[PDB]
Amino acid sequence: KEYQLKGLNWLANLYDQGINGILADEMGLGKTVQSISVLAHLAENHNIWGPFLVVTPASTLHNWVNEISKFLPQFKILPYWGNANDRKVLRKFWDRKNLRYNKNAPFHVMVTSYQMVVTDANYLQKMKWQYMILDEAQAIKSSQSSRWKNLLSFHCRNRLLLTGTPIQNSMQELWALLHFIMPSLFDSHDEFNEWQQLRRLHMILKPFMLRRVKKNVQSELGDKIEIDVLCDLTQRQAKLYQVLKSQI
Amino acid sequence: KTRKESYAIYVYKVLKQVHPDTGISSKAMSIMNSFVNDVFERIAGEASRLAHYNKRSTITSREIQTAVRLLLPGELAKHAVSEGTKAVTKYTSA
Amino acid sequence: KTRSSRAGLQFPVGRVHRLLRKGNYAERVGAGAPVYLAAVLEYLTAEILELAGNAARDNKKTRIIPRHLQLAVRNDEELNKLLGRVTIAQGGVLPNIQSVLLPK
Amino acid sequence: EKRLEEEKQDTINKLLKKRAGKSRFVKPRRPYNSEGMTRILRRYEEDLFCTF
DNA sequence: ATGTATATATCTGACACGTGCCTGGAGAC
DNA sequence: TCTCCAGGCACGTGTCAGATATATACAT
Repeated sequence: KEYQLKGLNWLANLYDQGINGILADEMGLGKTVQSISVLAHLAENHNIWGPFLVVTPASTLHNWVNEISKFLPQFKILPYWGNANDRKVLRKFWDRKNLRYNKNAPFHVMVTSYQMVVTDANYLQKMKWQYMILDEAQAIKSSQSSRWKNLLSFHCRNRLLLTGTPIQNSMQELWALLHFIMPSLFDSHDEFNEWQQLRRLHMILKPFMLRRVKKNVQSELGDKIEIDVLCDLTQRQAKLYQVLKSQI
Repeated sequence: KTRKESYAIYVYKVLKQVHPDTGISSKAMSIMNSFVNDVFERIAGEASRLAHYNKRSTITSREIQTAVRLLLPGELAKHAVSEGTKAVTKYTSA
Repeated sequence: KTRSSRAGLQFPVGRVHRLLRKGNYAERVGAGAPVYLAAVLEYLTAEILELAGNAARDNKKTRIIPRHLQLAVRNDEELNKLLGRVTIAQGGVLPNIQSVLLPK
Repeated sequence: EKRLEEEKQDTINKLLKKRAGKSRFVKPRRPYNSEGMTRILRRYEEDLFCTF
């Protein structure tokens, strides 16, 4: 019930254009309810209740489950956490063998973590997905990660990403996310590095990201001020520096 | 369920009594379970035949004493008859 | 009040007495014979548990694999004669290479 | 009828496991202790001296 | 340019303890 | 052979070992 409905309409427009998008906005405006509104809008558009994967850290896994429970309880929610007995029980629970769209299905909402994706590389290589949403994407900043290679090997071709700040390291991570958006276009980092520096960098990523700042609504959130307190060391904390520098 | 008979806990905590900081696996429990009923039927048979050779109709400490003095090659019998006699004297003491 | 505690022994004495009654060995069984059975059984497993323990700290492992009891049972001639004819599942071969078979 | 009952029991157990895996003051005073100990009470209207 | 060193931080993963129970070992004749 | 009760068997929950990851300055 905000501007983010029109933002997800723009997301549906770029979904119609066929290019996966990156949301580079800071957390605090409720991207989870907008993501499930995207889910409900696509289910109203092309009638899909089936494969929907949510990649989410273990701190926010139950938060995502609670949000999708209280906000949109129409779908069926299935979690993925626990022991090996629960692992094979849930492996029985999503046996499927029926692609495209199903209505009376138990895999409507599927939430999982990065470590349980990573430890099931031989298991998750099957059951090719139609939609993955990855939340808190600061852990895939490097292309040397095994989780990054495991998420590269999937057979879904849909890479919508949720993060708070994707600008952690603007040397390799931008090429990595552009490669995850379209693996066909970007495969070599040398052509990205070789192809005035500050002005020309903004126009590269212009049509993908959206431009939203936190200071556009009624600022009743608190207007968080920063107070830095600077103190002096104690004599117990003084000679320990010379102790640690003595042996060097 | 079924009431399975096994002396795995007995061997487990004599292991714990003599080696307080040593672990063990379930295949080991099965493997010396096979050991102890192997020797249990072997020496239960031995004494049986022997006593029947002696034409005695029972099994007291005497038949099994000569059976364990006769059967195994050495050393373990030399400690075994002494510790078994000490065991039956603490029984008759009690 | 248990008879094993009265005998001062740890291996059970009522269990072996039960197995001796219906084990069809003798029609009459004395009182001291199951105690003697439990005593020699406790001595045998005490001896090879010492052997498995020193094999375990020789290989520096907290868990006694059956291979530990293979090189514990092949390091003494008394159990090399008592358990020489036996066949052990997952036992391997002890290290033994002839001097003539070695080159040079 | 046995297969349908087994399937229903397995479905109920799986649903219970999924539900369990998805959705599932004032400090006490010091113990006052006094045995074999003479007692003096002091109230608004009377006093007591319980001796031994 | 790259290994690395040594502590994180998550985060599973295999293993030992606290309640029921029933039945067979012990006391007595 | 009559009696009877607790010893051992069965089934749960916490608690220390491996595995990926950050990370940045120093040395080769």
